[PDB]
Amino acid sequence: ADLEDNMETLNDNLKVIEKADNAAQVKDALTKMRAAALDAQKATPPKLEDKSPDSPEMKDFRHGFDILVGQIDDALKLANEGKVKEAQAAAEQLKTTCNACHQKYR
Amino acid sequence: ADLEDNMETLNDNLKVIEKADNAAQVKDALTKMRAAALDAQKATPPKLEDKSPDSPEMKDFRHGFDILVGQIDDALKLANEGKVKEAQAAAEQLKTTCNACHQKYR
Ligand code: HEC
Ligand code: HEC
Ligand SMILES: [Zn+2]
Ligand SMILES: [Zn+2]
Ligand SMILES: [Zn+2]
Ligand SMILES: [Zn+2]
Ligand SMILES: [Zn+2]
Ligand SMILES: [Zn+2]
Ligand SMILES: [Zn+2]
Repeated sequence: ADLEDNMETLNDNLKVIEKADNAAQVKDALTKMRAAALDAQKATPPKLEDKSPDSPEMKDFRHGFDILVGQIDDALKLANEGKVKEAQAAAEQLKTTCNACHQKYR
Repeated sequence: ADLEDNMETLNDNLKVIEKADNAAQVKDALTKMRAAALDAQKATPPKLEDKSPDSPEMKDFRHGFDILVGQIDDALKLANEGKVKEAQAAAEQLKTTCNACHQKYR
């Protein structure tokens, strides 16, 4: 689940509690709210994306995608020309980049 | 989409390109890979989670959930005693915390 999912879980269960019939129901809803709150707590909300400094490691991580996008663009130009086979070969070269990042950060 | 979703989109579309029928298909796959790469780029990968400082803003953001969990726990104790009505009233007080965070970070 992502932050958005967790908020949906919070909102849904709050409404359940408002319409709740008995203690068991309220307990069940509150328990799920607690877990969702703690999962949401670990996320970076969209409004604070790009507002924090990146570590050297985080900078290198993000740089891997700049490499990948450059290679995707190379393949994309071939696809737009209609060179199916050469676009498929260019895609295969992406795997080098995929693997390099994984080895460091997965 | 979170990082894990984006990687699934990358992996799926890479395989599509390998088995692709035509130029339009390869183009569609590559376009989605480019967007997924750029969406993934904004994430913090799990291996670098506990390795980065939180900004003052990020610290305050996370603190909001500690407040919420404390209030959920207050309501939960009432639910476990069987005080349905008082547990429902305690849940309503959560909304103050919900709203405060939203006003700052949503
Ligand atoms: C500490 C911060 C914080 C608290 C506490 C919090 N929220 Fe949110 N909530 C957010 C942020 C940030 C967003 C925007 C997320 C986004 O843009 O993807 C959000 C979005 C939402 C949304 C929009 C729809 C969705 O699925 O994302 C709803 C509904 C929501 N919150 C409900 C609640 C409810 C109900 C509570 C309390 C029981 C609550 N929130 C408590 C930070 C918080
Ligand atoms: C610059 C970094 C980086 C690049 C580039 C990258 N990956 Fe990943 N990939 C990751 C990380 C980090 C994870 C771990 C995700 C997690 O735990 O949330 C991951 C996870 C995955 C997974 C595991 C399943 C999933 O959905 O998370 C697959 C499959 C995957 N990547 C495929 C690819 C493919 C295919 C490419 C190239 C087209 C690629 N990756 C490029 C960093 C990268
Ligand atoms: Zn999660
Ligand atoms: Zn996920
Ligand atoms: Zn989801
Ligand atoms: Zn969702
Ligand atoms: Zn996304
Ligand atoms: Zn998803
Ligand atoms: Zn998935």
